[PDB]
Amino acid sequence: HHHSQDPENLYFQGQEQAKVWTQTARANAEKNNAQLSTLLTDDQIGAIYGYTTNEGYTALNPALRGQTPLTPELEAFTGHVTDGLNKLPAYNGETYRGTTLPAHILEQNQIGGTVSDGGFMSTSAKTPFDGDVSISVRGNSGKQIDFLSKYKNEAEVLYPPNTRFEVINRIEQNGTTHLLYREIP
Amino acid sequence: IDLREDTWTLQLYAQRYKGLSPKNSRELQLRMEYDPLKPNLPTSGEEQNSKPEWLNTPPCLIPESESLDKAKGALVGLAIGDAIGTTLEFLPRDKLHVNDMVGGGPFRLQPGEWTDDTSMALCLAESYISAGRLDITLFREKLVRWYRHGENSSNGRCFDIGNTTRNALEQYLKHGASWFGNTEPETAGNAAIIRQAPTSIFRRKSLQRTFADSDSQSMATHCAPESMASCQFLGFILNYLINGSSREKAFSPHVMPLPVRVLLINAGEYKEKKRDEIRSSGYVIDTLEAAMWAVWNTDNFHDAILLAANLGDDADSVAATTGQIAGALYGYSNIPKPWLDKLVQQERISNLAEQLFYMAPEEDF
Repeated sequence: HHHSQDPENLYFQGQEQAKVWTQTARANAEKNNAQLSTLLTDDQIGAIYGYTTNEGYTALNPALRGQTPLTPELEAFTGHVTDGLNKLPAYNGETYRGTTLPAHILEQNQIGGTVSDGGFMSTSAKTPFDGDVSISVRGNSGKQIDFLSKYKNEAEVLYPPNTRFEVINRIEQNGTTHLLYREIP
Repeated sequence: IDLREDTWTLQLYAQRYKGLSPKNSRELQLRMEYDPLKPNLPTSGEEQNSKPEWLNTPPCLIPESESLDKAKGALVGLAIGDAIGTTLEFLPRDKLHVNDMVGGGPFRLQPGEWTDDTSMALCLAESYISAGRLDITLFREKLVRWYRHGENSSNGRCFDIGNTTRNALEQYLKHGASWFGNTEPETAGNAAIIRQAPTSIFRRKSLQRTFADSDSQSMATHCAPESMASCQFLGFILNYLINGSSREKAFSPHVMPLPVRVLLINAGEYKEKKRDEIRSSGYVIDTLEAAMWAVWNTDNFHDAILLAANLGDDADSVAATTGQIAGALYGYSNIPKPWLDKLVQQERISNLAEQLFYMAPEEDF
């Protein structure tokens, strides 16, 4: 299933938004890290880039997380993103996700517990500013995708669906609950 | 605060520097929502395609020819620091001292002969001049010719290649232009920050292209995030200095996305450290912090180089890094003239700096 065949239904019938994603993402990558670009096909790079658009993200990740139907089209979109992610060098270090979880979800994040989200998990190398919860993430299925942005500025490190993490640390400090996730491959 | 502490401990400590982090874009914020259709987090972010203020390049307020002096200072100062520090490479701090360009060291060098720091920098500078951009394959080919046949060496041979750098060239020879590796924290060595100056010279007009080329140049051989980000931070320091900012402005904290150990350098923690709290190992975090420290605790190029080199241990890399910063801060014209004389290929290196300086592309718009 072609990347274009996958969001055809998310966009006006004329427009070939997969080609537009690919073109912008190629141009950004050429400017920001041209050699990384050669690792990705048109559909790989266009798919990852599409994940970072508003219309793309809100169509994809809610479906993978069970809030809306996961159609075969959304499934092939997912597969193109992860095919692309599989080509990129590993980000081996620590990244952060600043978020606010419903209390019954935060309650499930105890030391010794396990976490596995059906959606992608966005993190960033930068220290997060917002959120009731700061999730530190160590793994190395996560991949740096900032080179596909215009300014290469947000240091987004993207983890694919169903990466399993053990909750290996937790503390509340000032107003903020810190969690530590270690990928279990 | 000891930079070798565990990142969980450092990250809790670093909450006091949350202010140094750029805010999420509107879109990255949605991607961090528990439910993107029901946002919970502040919605004031800017659009993902918009230029953030920390990438707004300060206009150069010094004369162009003063900037040129500082650009030449950065690259020639790299080689100067290299040639002085090699004297004490691998030696215990304070067992021996250096205070002139005397050669010697583990590779038994003539005075003024520089090592792998400068060789790699030259490969990087030459690839910029040739392609007009960062070309990672071209850069690797020049590195291969240095490693295998002694091109761009001070004495005709490759004699001092780092292990991580060696594995990268070996892997590139075996696997070709699409190889990337050395991603593990063991590989967070010095070799990409000690060659950084050419990227900062070529991108002197664009913080964003500095940011994009700095981690990219590192990944030519080194994909450890701490190496990539240390290049970005050093590249920003060089940019501010080459464009004429005082030491105070350049060494004050900057808004930029950095992993916690580089962030703590940005925040200025070294400013409060004594010499016996500064490490000069081949770990990229140690080296960068020692260089910043040596420049903050001296008042001229001569003294910054000697303070760094006399830290011992990986004295070579800390002096070459200090050479880049101090050369940008004080300018080529304040490097001691006897050191310029002894420095091998000094004219060629200053002319490459000058060529990079004039080729520097205009800021994107």
